[PDB]
Amino acid sequence: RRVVVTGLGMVTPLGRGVETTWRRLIDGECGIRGLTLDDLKMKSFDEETKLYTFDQLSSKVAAFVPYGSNPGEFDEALWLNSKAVANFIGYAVCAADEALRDAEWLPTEEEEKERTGVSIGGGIGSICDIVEAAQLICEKRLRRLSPFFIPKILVNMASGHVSMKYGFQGPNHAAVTACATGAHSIGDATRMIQFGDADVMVAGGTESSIDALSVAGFSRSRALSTKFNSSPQEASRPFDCDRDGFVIGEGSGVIVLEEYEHAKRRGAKIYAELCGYGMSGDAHHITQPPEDGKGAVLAMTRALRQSGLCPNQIDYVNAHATSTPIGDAVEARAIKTVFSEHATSGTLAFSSTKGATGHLLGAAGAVEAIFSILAIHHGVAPMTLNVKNPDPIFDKRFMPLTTSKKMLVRTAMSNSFGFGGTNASLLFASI
Amino acid sequence: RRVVVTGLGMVTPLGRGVETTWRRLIDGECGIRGLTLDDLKMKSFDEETKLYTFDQLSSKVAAFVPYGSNPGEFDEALWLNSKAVANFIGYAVCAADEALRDAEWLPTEEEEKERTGVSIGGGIGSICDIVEAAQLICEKRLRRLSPFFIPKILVNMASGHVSMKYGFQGPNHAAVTACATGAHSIGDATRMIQFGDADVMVAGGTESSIDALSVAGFSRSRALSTKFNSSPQEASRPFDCDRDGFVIGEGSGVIVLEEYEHAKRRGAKIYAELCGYGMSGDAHHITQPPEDGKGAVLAMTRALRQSGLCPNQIDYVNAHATSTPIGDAVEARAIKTVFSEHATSGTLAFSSTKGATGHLLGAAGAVEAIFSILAIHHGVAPMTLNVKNPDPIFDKRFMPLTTSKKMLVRTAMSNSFGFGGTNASLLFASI
Ligand SMILES: [K+]
Ligand SMILES: [K+]
Repeated sequence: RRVVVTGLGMVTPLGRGVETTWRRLIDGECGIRGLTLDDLKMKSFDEETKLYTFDQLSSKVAAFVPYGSNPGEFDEALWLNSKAVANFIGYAVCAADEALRDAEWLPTEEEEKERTGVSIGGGIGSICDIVEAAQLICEKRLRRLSPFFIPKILVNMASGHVSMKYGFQGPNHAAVTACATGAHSIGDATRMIQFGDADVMVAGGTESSIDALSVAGFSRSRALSTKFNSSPQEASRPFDCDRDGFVIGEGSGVIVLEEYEHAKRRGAKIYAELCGYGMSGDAHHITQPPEDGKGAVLAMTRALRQSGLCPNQIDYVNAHATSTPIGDAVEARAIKTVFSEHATSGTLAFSSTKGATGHLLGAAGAVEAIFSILAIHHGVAPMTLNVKNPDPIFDKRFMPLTTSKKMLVRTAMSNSFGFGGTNASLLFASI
Repeated sequence: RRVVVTGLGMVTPLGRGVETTWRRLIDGECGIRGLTLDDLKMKSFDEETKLYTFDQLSSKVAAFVPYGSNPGEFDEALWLNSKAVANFIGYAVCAADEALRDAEWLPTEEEEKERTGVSIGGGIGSICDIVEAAQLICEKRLRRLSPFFIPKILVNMASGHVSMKYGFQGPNHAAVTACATGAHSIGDATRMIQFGDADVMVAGGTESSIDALSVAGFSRSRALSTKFNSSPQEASRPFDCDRDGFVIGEGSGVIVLEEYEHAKRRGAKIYAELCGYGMSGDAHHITQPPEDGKGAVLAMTRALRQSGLCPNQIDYVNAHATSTPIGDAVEARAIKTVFSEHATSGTLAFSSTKGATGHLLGAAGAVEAIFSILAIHHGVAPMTLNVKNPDPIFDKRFMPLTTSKKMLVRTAMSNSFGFGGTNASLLFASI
């Protein structure tokens, strides 16, 4: 059975909603800004502690979702109106609602509901809530501990809330694979529709981990940018010689997947087909990828094999490149190994959009799958921001896009690599 | 493509190793004991705060993995080595090593290593590590934050560590669905092998969340047992009239899934075939299942449909029953609905093993899948512990096993339900 995409939904640092997010992306906007004390998410702590904590953060930049009741903004009064709903859950529900309405899939009949599943995973969940609760132990004020604490920190709850809201009784699933979470969640959902576990799946990823401990943690791992704290708009620069770590972002990406015949029967407009779901493991290091990028090569190759397409048949690649010294170079190297001539000649189009959205972690793979689907749908490939001095590996021919260019895009591949060497590559095609 | 099990590995409150755990389980033993200050995992806190916290805990019972260098014990020196290894990671690696050696699968060939994947998820991760980091904020000592903090809290690292340990470059995945995590991780691995993503998968679940905040959190949610703090071994009593919540347990379950032909060609030992992976969502409440147990019914019915078997062909059912008033009753009604005459005849054998192991959360689904496989392999169905007064729903005929029954077990079903209404049902059969 074939699987197509009939609905898109998302909330990102470029805005709430696919239309607004895509328009701003293409036009070259950036959602990164400088951190403030409010961004620590430490409302339960005194100012002295906030000030101290802020100063301990090496990375002071991030990509935030715009809150508000205005158009293009995420309304917390609408999506975060429950004690059991953490931010990552609200982002997921917000995005899923847009996607479902886009696909016009809000069934009332039990049979349709029973054949609809959910697979939206979260990468970390809600460290903020855990820190607040932990503070209760340090200060001996456990009486404040809420019964909704456990429910709101479980990374699988984003999927639970979406199914409960729409009555979806099909597979209630969640894949958690660090920075690849969004990809595997969509991939697993696709495997489920293929096998027959469901006819419709609402899948994607969500992440809301911009806070004191999250920033301190990733900084301690030396994975975040710190060189451009005074110039945030220049912090995320995938493939650029001056990159020094990724910029933490937040948001969610959700798509509606469904069996091909099912979509045609009801006359739904189809964005594209999901033809490849390549998975692999680096089996190398907990945080660093192999110099040869074998894992990345495997993921992309497996996705190709599954689609029955040759390397030269791929028009666009949305690179994972998070603006990391080693990471970005390894992927560029893997792209050369996989597409060889097709890439070295300049025929292949590829870019990273994290320069604009930042690294959405658990949601990165979902949002980027949406961008890949949209490139095919609109025949426009997004630019890579801040590539002032291309990495030595690139040249006059093999070079990432630095401007959003019009072009026919019948096939698009999106890569996602997370900590622990977990790799996934999603391949989409027009149908 | 058929999928069989060729390797079993586990670390539980009943002992380290399948041999020990199974033996004690069948002999009607229990791994639950009373909580102490040391179990809070609050090494970085003073006595006064430990006492305060302990005093606030309504539930003072839990099931711990036995540590030691003697047979049947978990040697932390062999598994809890690096500073990047949290308990849930160590348990997973330990269990995986036993599962792989049992299946005699430690390939040196790149092809076989590339065709071997890992899918072991964690349900919560390492709360105690976050609590410790949080304390650094309250005490303004963030310079002591470990550079391995992030790698230690990522619930997907278990599959990452296992993969790099054996060089497995197949799909590096993890399914996180609360109490059903172990079941979905195994089911997703099965789908991957069926589709051709890999020929071998090391799948299961792991959990080690016995600490201050985990216990305080679950207690506040009113999900844990509290009336038997003075009689730990009596605290977990699935299907019993005096049940009052589950008992937090820790451990890991890992099995080796293999494509049928691949297993036969290498002359590998085969325990059974995984014939059904039924998934569903209650789409009801965040923590409570529907009175009619429709979700449970759908999950079991789906695994059945997938296997091509009818209810009367099922010999053993390992219920999820965590010793909860509403939960246990709901699943009991669901079982009766699904198997009707096969249940009311008294021939169908069913039981819950959580009275002995406690609720292993993320690992529950995997450990219990192993018990189901072992029931088929050994021809012995595990008893339900502490059923002094059977729930009113039961009678002379329709009654869970209260003694280990020697019987032919050709087929076995294992149910796993988690918060968010996420349901999974795994069906195994001799081959
Ligand atoms: K990507
Ligand atoms: K079970």
